[PDB]
Amino acid sequence: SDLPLRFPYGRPEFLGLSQDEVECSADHIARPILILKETRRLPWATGYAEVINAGKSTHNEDQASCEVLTVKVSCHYWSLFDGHAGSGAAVVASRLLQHHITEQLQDIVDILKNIPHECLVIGALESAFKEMDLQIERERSSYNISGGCTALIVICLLGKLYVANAGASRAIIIRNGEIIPMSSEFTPETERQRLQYLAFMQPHLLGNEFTHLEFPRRVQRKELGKKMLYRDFNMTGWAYKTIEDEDLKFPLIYGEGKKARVMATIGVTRGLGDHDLKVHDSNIYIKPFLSSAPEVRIYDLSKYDHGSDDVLILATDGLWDVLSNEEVAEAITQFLPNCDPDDPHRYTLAAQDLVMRARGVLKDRGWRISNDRLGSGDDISVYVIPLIHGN
Amino acid sequence: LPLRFPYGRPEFLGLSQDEVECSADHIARPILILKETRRLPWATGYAEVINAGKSTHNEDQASCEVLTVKKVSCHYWSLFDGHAGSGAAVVASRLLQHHITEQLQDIVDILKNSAVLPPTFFTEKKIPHECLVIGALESAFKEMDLQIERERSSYNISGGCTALIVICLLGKLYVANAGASRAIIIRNGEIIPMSSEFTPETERQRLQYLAFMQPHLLGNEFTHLEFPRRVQRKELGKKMLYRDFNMTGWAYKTIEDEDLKFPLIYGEGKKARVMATIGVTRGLGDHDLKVHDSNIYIKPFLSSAPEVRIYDLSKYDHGSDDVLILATDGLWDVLSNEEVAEAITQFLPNCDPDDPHRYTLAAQDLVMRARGVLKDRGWRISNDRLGSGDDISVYVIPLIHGN
Ligand SMILES: [Mg+2]
Ligand SMILES: [Mg+2]
Ligand SMILES: [Mg+2]
Ligand SMILES: [Mg+2]
Repeated sequence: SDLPLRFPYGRPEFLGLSQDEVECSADHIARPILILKETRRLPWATGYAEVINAGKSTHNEDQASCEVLTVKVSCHYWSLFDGHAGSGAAVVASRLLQHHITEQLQDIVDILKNIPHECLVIGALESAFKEMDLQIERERSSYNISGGCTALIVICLLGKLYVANAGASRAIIIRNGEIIPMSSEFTPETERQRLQYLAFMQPHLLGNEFTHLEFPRRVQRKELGKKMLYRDFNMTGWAYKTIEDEDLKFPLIYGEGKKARVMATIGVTRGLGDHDLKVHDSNIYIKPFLSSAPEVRIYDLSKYDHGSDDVLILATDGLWDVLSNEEVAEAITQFLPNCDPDDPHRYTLAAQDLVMRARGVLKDRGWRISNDRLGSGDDISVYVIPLIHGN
Repeated sequence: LPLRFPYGRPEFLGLSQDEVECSADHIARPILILKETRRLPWATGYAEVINAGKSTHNEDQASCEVLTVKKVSCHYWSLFDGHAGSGAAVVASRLLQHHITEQLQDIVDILKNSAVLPPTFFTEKKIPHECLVIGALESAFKEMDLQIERERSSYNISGGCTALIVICLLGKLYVANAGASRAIIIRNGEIIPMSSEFTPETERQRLQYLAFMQPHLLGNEFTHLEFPRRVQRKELGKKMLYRDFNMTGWAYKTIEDEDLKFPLIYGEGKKARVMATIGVTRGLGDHDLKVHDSNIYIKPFLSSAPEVRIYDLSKYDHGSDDVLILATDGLWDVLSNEEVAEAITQFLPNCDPDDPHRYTLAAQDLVMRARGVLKDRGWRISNDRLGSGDDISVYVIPLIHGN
C-alpha cells in the first residue's frame, strides 16, 4: 500500500474510454453497460460488453485485453481477468500476460513448420501463466499489485483455438445451437482432493488452526466421541469417524456450492497474485494452496465450416452465477438471427444482450432478472467471438 | 515366517492339488473353467490361464461369494493381480470381503430407508445413500491394506497386488478398482467403461507432485521431472523438452545437473515405470517394496484408494447378452474393449439363453482369444498378433439377474 501503482487503474484499453467516461461508468445504481464503440472494431469483429458490480467494490475489478500478437506468425489473443481483493493483479495481467505468451511461443515458433505440436503450444501457455505470476511475485516489492485474479485467455494459433483457464470464469462454444464447453471451473468444491492432500502432506500450512477433513456441517465440542460423517483426501464418499480433538478445528473446506471457501478466505483455487494473502486476521498464508497452472482445452477450427451465429462465449462468473449454459445458448440463438449477417456490430450487441439478461433491472428489493430471479451483483464481462473467421 | 494362507487357485474351481499342478504348465497353458457342477452366483462365468513362463505360479487370484450384512444380501466378485509373490493376492482374496462386510454393517440400517444422518445460514449437507456405500468400500481397501501392513510381521505375506472388486447392493453395482485391471459393461453391443487404470502414465502428476513436495522420497537418485527420452550428461547446458507436475504439455528447460538423475516416470505407455520398478500405482501390499538394489521404499508413491463407479441396475431391462466383464490386464494387454465387445456379441447368440454354462463358455472364449496357440513363432492370436503371456482371469457377469 506504500508503493506506486504499476499501471493506472482503467477499463480495457480497447473501449477507448476517456477518464470522464470511466468515472460515469462506475455507477452502482444505474450500472451503465459499457459496449465496444462501432468506431473501434476488435479483431474478428469480436463483441464485448461489461457492467460494474452493484456496490461490493468501488472499482470494476474485471479486466479484459484483446489484440493480435506477432511471434518472431499471427496469434490472436483474448483474455478475461476477474479481480478480487484489489484491481492491481488484474490490471497488470491484462497488460503483461500476452508478452509472456509471445515469448514462450517464440521458443517453439520455428518447430511449428511441419510429441505432437499441440502439446508444445499447451506447454508454452502453462509456462506463460507460471511466468506471469512470479513476475507479479517479484515486482510485488516495487509496485502495489493488490490482490489476485482469475485468468481466462484464448489464442487462435494456426487454425486452432487454445482456451487456458485458471479460475472460475467460463468459456463455451455455441455451434449450431449445441453447447461445447471449453473450460471447467477451479473452486474449493471441484478441487477438494488436491487441497486436502497437500494439507495432509505438509500439515504446517494448516497452522494448528484447521483440519484437512471435511464434515457435513461444523463439528462442536459437545460432540466428541460420536460417530460423525467425514471425508478425507483419498475418499469421494463418506464414512463414520469418532471425533478426536483435532477434528474440532475449522474445516479446510467449508460450504456447499458457490458459497464454499478454502480456510474461510477464498472461493477460487487457481489464478495469479495473492502472494501475501493471509487467513482472516491470522498469519497463515493462502498462496501455498493456490495454483497458477491453467487447464487447456483445444478446439480445431478446421473440422467444421462455421456459420454467422457460431460463436465462442467468454464471460466472468458474474454472468454464469445467474445464467446456465442453456439460457446463454437460448439468448444467443434467439438474438443473433435478428441482426444482419454483414453487420460488424452484430456480436457486440449479442454481448450486450447477454450482460443485460444477467444484470437485470433495478427494483425496490434489488436487481431482478426474468422469472423474479435475483440478478447478478458482480462485475460482468462478456466476449462473443464469431468462429466464422476461423474457416 | 509361515504363510497366512496356502497358495491355491480360486476356491470355486474346486481344484484338487494334483489338478492345480497340471494347471501350472507354461507350455500347454491349459485354460481352466468353472465346472458345470459348481454354479457361481447369477450363473457368472469364469476362466483363467497361467502365464507363459514369467513365474512358476499363477499370481492372479479371484473370489466370488454372496455376503450377508447384519447389525441384507451383498453379491461380491473380486480379481487380484499379484506381483513379486503370491502372498498379498491370496490374503486379499480371502479377507477383503470381510472388511467390506464390516464397514457395511455400520450403515446397513440407514441403507434400507430414506435420508442419511450425520451423527450415529447454519447450512448442513445431505449425503446420498450411494455416497455411504462408496465410503465403505474406500474404507475397506484402506483396512485390508494396513491389516497386511501389521500382520506382515507374523506371516509371509509376499509382494503386493492390484484389486478390482464389484458388489451388488440394493439394486446398484459398485465397481471399485485399485490397479490396472479393467471392468466394462457390454449392453446391447455398446461399451460402458466401469473402471480406469492406475498406472505411472495415468497418475503421473500425482506422483511428480508428491516427489516435489517430499524430495526425500527420491533419496538423491531420481528426479521428479519427465523427459521424452533418457537425459545424457553430454546435454548439460542444452535446451531440452521437460514436463513438470503442473503441466500437460512440454516446454524447454536448460539441463541442470539434477536433470541427470533417473526419471521418476520413464517408459512410453502401459510400459511406463515408477522409479524403474513397478508399472502400476495402486493396490495392496508392497509395504517393504524397495527400488532395484536400493533402500528407497516405493510404497510412499503407491495408494490403496480405489476409484468407485456406480451402475444403477434399475434404469433398463437387460437382455440375455448384457454383461459386465471383469478381467486382469492379461486380457486387455492384447485385446481392446471393441474386440471383447465384438467377441461377446458374436459368441453368446450361439448358446441357448437358458444355458447356465453359457457365460463360462464366453469367459473361456475370451481367454482363448487372448492366449492364442503356440507354434514356433510364439503364442499367437488372430491376425498373427502376439498373444498375451501374462496370467489371464475373466469374469462374465450377466446383468439380467439384476433386473
Ligand atoms: Mg470481481
Ligand atoms: Mg467475480
Ligand atoms: Mg502378475
Ligand atoms: Mg498381470
